[PDB]
Amino acid sequence: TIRDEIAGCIEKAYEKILFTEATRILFFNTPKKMTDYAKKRGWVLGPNNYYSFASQQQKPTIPSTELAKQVIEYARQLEMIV
Amino acid sequence: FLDTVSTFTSYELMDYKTFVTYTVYVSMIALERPDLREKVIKGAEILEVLHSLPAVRQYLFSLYECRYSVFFQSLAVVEQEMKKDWLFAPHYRYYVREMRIHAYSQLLESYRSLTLGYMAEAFGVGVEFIDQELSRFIAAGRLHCKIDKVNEIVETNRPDSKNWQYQETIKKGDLLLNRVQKLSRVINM
Amino acid sequence: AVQKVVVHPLVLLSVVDHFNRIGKVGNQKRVVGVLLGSWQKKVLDVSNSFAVPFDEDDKDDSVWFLDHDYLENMYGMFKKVNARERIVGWYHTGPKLHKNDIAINELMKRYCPNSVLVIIDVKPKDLGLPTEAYISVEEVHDDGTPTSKTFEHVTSEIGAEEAEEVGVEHLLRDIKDTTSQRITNQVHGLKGLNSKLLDIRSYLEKVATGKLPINHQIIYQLQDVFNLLPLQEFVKAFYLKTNDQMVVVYLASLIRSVVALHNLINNKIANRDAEKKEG
Amino acid sequence: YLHYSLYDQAEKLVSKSVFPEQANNNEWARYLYYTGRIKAIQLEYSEARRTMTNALRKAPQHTAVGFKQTVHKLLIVVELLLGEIPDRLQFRQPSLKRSLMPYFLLTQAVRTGNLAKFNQVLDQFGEKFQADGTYTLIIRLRHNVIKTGVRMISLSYSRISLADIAQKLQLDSPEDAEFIVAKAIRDGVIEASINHEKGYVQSKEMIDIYSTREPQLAFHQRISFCLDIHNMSVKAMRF
Amino acid sequence: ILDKKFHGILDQGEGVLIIFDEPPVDKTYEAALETIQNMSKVVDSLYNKAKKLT
Amino acid sequence: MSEKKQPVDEDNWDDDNVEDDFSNQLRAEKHGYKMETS
Amino acid sequence: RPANHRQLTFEEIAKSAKITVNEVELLVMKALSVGLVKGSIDEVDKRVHMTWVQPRVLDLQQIKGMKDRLEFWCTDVKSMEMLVEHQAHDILT
Repeated sequence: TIRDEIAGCIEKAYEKILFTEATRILFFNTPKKMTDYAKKRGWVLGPNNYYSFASQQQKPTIPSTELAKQVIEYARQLEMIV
Repeated sequence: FLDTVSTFTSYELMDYKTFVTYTVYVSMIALERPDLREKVIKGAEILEVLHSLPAVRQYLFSLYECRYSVFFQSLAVVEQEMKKDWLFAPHYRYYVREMRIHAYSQLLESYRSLTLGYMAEAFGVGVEFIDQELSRFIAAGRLHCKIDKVNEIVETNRPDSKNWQYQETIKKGDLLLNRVQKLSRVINM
Repeated sequence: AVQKVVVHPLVLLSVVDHFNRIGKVGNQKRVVGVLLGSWQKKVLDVSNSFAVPFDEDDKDDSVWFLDHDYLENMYGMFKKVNARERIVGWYHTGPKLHKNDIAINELMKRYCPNSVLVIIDVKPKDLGLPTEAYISVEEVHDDGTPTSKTFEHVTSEIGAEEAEEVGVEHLLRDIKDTTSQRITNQVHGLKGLNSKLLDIRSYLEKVATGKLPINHQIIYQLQDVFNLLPLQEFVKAFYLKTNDQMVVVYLASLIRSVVALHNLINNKIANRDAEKKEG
Repeated sequence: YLHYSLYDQAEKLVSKSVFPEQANNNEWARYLYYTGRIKAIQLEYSEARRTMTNALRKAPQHTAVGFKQTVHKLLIVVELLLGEIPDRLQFRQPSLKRSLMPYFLLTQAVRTGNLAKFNQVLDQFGEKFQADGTYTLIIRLRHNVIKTGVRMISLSYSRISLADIAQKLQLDSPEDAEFIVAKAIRDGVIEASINHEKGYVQSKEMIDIYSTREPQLAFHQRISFCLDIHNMSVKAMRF
Repeated sequence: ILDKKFHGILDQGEGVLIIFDEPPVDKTYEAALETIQNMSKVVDSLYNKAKKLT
Repeated sequence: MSEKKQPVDEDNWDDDNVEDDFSNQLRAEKHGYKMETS
Repeated sequence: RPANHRQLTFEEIAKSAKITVNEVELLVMKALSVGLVKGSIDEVDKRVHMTWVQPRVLDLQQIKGMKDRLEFWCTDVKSMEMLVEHQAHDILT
């Protein structure tokens, strides 16, 4: 529960880490287990370098029509009542 | 104390100059810049008499041009003064830091891409001073603005007609809404 | 050139009763008669008109019978009654047309310099508006052949020149001042939709069996006014509408919370009064 | 189940049938208070403080002398555990003052970031803390002090350093400040990341977050709540 | 700027001043203040209610 | 009412909440001595 | 191209229109004098923006295959009309 919470909390909203912050927060300098992390979570093992992705957030465009349906049932509930 | 035509001298007026003291120690706060100039500047009736106490007068004069160096000089001065003045001993704490935050409000309101260090001169050597000061002041929930240490920002922000002028709406139409709700609940249960 | 005339439903009722006439006297099918009007401007009034005793032979639509004693003669007796609503045009029933309409209107062109024929509806079943007017037109082609006179859609609308609903209103006995939006919505939608269905079927015919008017003169600019927005990527309009709905929901929120408080206060006042002060 | 050992709150978690007409209008208030103490002692901040708030504003009257007072001392323990509470003095009965001689200095220890005072209020008033009998407050109140620090200073500066806040609150090393900032991202207050060479936070505040379509998301709940109370006043006008 | 003689933002970090002001919102000001007064009126009516109750 | 277990139990007063909020900032010279520190 | 990116770059213009960067501006100001297209052409990115145009003469294959816009319009605005009415169905009233 140290290591899988590292799997969560290694770049939650970080810029980037390197080999040495892996060596600090992780332990056991390099097994095939942090290599397994880099080949198991959908990870880019950069050049002695780390990134969550190329954008880290999967890039987060219509707020109108769903709230228009909301207006439909909203006016509907304002109807039938006085 | 807006009379100034009916408190010349009386057995109630321990000193009309002390009348001026009590007046300014509430007018440098009550009087917004328009009311400031209205009563202090425009109202030259008190000036013909406050000609006798020019320290806080010139403080108020800077209180328009916003000269923060002499602001802090006279700020220390008036701080000691209130520290040694009646009916203020257990309460005078806020007035000075209030003057501080209020002046910083307009000063930042000047524009945004500005620094406290550029004003640290006006702050005296006020980098660390205002560091802890404004840290605890924004911590005191004051003066929406932006400022850094590695960047030393300044900001002009907080428009009421952005959301707050629309947030008061529910702030009250829910407070009173549920007020009358429970009030109109026990009418039946 | 006419954008609108007063389509006064009194002349509508005249048309309807004389259609009942042509139906009950026998088998004369196409109701055809003379439209009378007073040219005030490009705008006009149609409140008075009449049907002329006429017959159309099955073949050679250019068969007609316009008595001068039932028109020219009547016009003089009608001239002493009211000279305003002059001889202005005529009309025909039957949805599309027959071949004579042009010759008839051009015969009567001597009477009215801008004479009109109107495809009149004998059965109100339309999605929208009944019979419309078609004045003399010179619209031949880019080819510009000998000038065809198939009278174009000279737009107009149902003009109620005066109220006179002292009886007309007294006939409805059905409706109120609809404080209805949903009616408008369903009508508008389904009408746009069936119109577009007529469109797509017409154009499938154009591709299949349609004539040279396949893209005659505007059908492409028809598609251009369609090309007004040719997902349309209204992203400018998207954040535009974002602020618009800021306004919309500010309206909704503020106004309807006002409404809430409004009914709340006094409705509860009367409620509690009649509730506990009754016992 | 409150006065004795705590085994059968799973019974309310499996058999939640707790919804009458809420007739006596104070029974429901103190009922929500007691189950707020339940969710306070299970684990909750948000839902527990909102049902404590609803029972607080659903105090029926003050026609019964000083009975809101001890029960309110135990009510806003979770608001003390928020860390975003000022001094609570508007509630204070003057006959409650001699019993809140611990509790006044306790909310003062909430406003202060001192560590020796954080444990010296405990060393001074552990017997009244046993009169409370809630260890849940002190098992997270140190964490509340560091979250008060992170909320204040992370709302304060855009690109602060972890060393500034760290050796401003006596952390003495970069890596436990890293674990603080990391568990604060995990607890989700601010964006603040690390310019990873030896720490040295690179971060930002968040204005220009959103302000127009997002209010009108909540305005559905505003006015749908209003129309609910409309129809409730209708069904109350029925009486 | 402090006295509405000027409305906009100056600069020294960029040395580039920018002017702006678009205050008037009759919707927000008007409606919101009217609602504030409505809240006061409801506060008033609260006592009529509490009286006719008991 | 208090039908529960609980039956077991401006001069500066106005400015007092701020005072305890002022209880962490230089309560009332080092401000002015900072002038000559530089 | 019916699609968006109607803030087109000048690149296809200067490639296939046998024109240069200094003359795309004349290429569309002479078209402003013509009056069949009146773009709001970008000049910080040098992009030749597309507004309303005068489209074609005949696309008989697209007079047949305009169904993907016409019947698209018909059945989809019809269906969403039915959906708005179907969510506000029983306030027929």
